[PDB]
Amino acid sequence: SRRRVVITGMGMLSPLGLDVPSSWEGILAGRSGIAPIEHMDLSAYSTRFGGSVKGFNVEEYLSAKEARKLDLFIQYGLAASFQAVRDSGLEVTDANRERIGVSMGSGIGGLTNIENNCRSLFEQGPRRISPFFVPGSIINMVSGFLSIHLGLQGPNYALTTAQTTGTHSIGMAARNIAYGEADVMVAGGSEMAACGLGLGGFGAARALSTRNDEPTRASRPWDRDRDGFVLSDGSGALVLEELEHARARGARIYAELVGFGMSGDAFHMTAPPEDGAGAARCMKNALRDAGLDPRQVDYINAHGTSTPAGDIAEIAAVKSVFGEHAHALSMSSTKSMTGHLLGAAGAVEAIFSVLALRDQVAPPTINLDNPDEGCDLDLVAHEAKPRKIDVALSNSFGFGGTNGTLVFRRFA
Amino acid sequence: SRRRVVITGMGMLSPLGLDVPSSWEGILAGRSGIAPIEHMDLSAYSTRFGGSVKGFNVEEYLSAKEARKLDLFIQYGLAASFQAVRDSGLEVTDANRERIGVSMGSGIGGLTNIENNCRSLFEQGPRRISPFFVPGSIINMVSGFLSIHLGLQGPNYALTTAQTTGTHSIGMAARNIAYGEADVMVAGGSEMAACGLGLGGFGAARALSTRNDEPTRASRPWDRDRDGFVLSDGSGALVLEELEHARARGARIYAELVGFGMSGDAFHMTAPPEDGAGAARCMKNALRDAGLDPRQVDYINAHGTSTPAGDIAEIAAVKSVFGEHAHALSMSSTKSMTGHLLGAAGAVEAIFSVLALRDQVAPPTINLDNPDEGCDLDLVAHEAKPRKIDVALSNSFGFGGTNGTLVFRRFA
Ligand SMILES: Cc1cc2cc(C(=O)O)c(Cl)cc2[nH]1
Ligand SMILES: Cc1cc2cc(C(=O)O)c(Cl)cc2[nH]1
Ligand SMILES: Cc1cc2cc(C(=O)O)c(Cl)cc2[nH]1
Repeated sequence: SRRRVVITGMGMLSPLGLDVPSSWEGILAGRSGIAPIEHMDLSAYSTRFGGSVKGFNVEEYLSAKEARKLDLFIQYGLAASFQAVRDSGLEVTDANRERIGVSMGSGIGGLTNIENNCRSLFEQGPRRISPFFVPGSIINMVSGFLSIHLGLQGPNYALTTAQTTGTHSIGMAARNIAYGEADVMVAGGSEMAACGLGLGGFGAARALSTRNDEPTRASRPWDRDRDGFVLSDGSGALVLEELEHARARGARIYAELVGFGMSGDAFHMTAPPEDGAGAARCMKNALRDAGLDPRQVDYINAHGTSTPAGDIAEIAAVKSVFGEHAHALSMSSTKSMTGHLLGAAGAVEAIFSVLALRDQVAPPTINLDNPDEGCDLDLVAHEAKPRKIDVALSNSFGFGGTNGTLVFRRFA
Repeated sequence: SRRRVVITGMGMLSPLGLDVPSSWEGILAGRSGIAPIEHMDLSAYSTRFGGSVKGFNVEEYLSAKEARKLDLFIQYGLAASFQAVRDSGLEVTDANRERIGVSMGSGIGGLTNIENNCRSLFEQGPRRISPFFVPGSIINMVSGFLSIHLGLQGPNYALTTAQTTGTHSIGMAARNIAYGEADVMVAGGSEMAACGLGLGGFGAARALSTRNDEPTRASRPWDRDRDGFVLSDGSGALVLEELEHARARGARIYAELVGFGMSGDAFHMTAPPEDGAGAARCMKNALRDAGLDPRQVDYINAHGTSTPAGDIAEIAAVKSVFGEHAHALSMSSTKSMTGHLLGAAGAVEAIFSVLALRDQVAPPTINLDNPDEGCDLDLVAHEAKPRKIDVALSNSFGFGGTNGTLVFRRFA
């Protein structure tokens, strides 16, 4: 009844690479992108490391002058978006531009821009605030600037669901296409919260790993010595496309997006319920949306943020949804390597789930030296595992109990 | 198949009142809610007035202790949301809680809280950043906190499309219900951008009226002496409900939501095109979505922000869409009275459009003393106009060239 939705283009900035192939090579190699932060004085901070984008040149995408108008999170979102559109080979024309939209989100948006303009405001007064402060800092300006640059006149919006943003953005973009509002959507997320406010904010909540002595070992999902998440920056974008449209132009199809689930925990502002009941409802919703039996799932890209409560809740949710099959599927947290890109986490992890299908390899959970009590599933400890993957699930859970699941399948 | 969506509950904080009835009374009376700002010293600012929420008591909704953790935009969004849910008479149960979701958005979210924590960080150090900085400031936490307080386990997300947020939030929530992801959604927007960075930021862009001597006269959509928008605070929430679900429980139905349009201008970061081409595309999309002859439109709640370029572009768009019928419909800007609530604008204006249907009256455009060149439509200058309204359209246009239109009609 609804139209089928396929992935024809992907783009990324991550702590592992300035594009998808370099990032994916890092993932399959078990490489960490976590390092002491260099771009700011963290002397007063209990966490002094994170996943930075290393060597990003915005001038490959924008003039210096246009880039100066935009927070880093918008620059990162545009870079991933331009990559994804180029990767798709899509030609935007007068005939189709009304059928091509964009939904690129962020969890936290323009903290670095706000910090910089704050400094000017407090030291000199409001006369020193940039004229571009508002349009250069608001979360919908990845969608806005991408649409202006490429001439996209389809649905133009942005989601902000904290750490679930990238997953929800991709899922709702798939709905736009499936139910006929667009033929193509650029969807995903971007984040740059490695500023005083980001590290300070999460630090004040005591939510961050403080393993400053061994940053590459800090992100250790399901390991008994985990002590909170690692803050990371970057972006992921997918070109989502109606199947008939993709086939008509001879698009290379990476995978099909067959399922999208949402749920609210309705439990706590930041903490998940012990049994992951909302995450379980969300995964079941995604599987029902895809018309799939739980036993058809081969690979789960976990939320797996390396928090004591979250990692255990996620094991409980998977055990509830999949029963005995929980022991047959493979589940890994690529955040073991990338850290937590917050709003961009679901976008880069959708891409890793699609590449898991393409290459038939489950990425590793690195740092899983001593699995905690009840963490007895195949969590792909230490090393990439070649295996059969017909169906891959990507999970994101966020503040406010907001849950999202995407289900991808090999394209037949 | 596409299910019908009705409005069964509404809630509001505005510069005209602390609920819908008091706000609507102010609208039909031609009252201004614009006044010199009292909550901060604006002596260094070019604009020193706006639409404040006057006498808001968060303790009518939340404990003092919980409220201290939450930016005003979250307090305002929860107040509107609790009002809307109470107004709907809906009882949340184990049987329906997975089918009730929330999409309450904001254009900039917790700017006041971020500014205050900025000041703590720069003046005193990161040890003075609030532990509640992130959950108290990020845009998705209206949806989060509402779901926690009421036990809502359905789709839980937030849109952020600058000044189009409230319109998009309602439209996409309607799609969730229409296509079966939920039976009920609480949808709308909230904004509190009246801090140094908000007033300073819009001020630096020269986007604000500087009529400090006569604040109640500053917002004058389509008047030749207009000189930019008036910044306003508050919130709107609607309970959207599947028609058969509403009928089954004997719900009071205000109106049906029959049409939703989106488009991108793909033109400029902040400015609309002179001919309002994107706004015209958006309205035509919404009218086709509603299965309507454009001649069925009786009343348009305009974007009408009181900017020289914006107001004219909107006249051009309406003339392009409606042709001769442009002279039969009534169009007014309630922003003449409320100012521009930014992300909440579309939410409060959806409510005013629904009440225009209920009471068969077009709200006035106050301050329209001397209509500009080509502003020769029925703009309901000065005084409310009783008239036949079967179909009401609400328009929102925003930064990034984002456009949204909602189409409401009387329900028997
Ligand atoms: C289940 C479902 C269908 C759907 C359609 C649209 C649309 O664009 O028409 C949107 Cl936004 C969200 C949706 N969610
Ligand atoms: C099942 C589940 C795990 C989890 C972890 C986090 C986190 O702290 O990263 C959050 Cl927000 C929600 C979660 N829900
Ligand atoms: C047709 C149209 C009028 C308009 C006004 C504004 C504004 O500046 O308030 C914006 Cl962002 C977009 C607009 N699009």
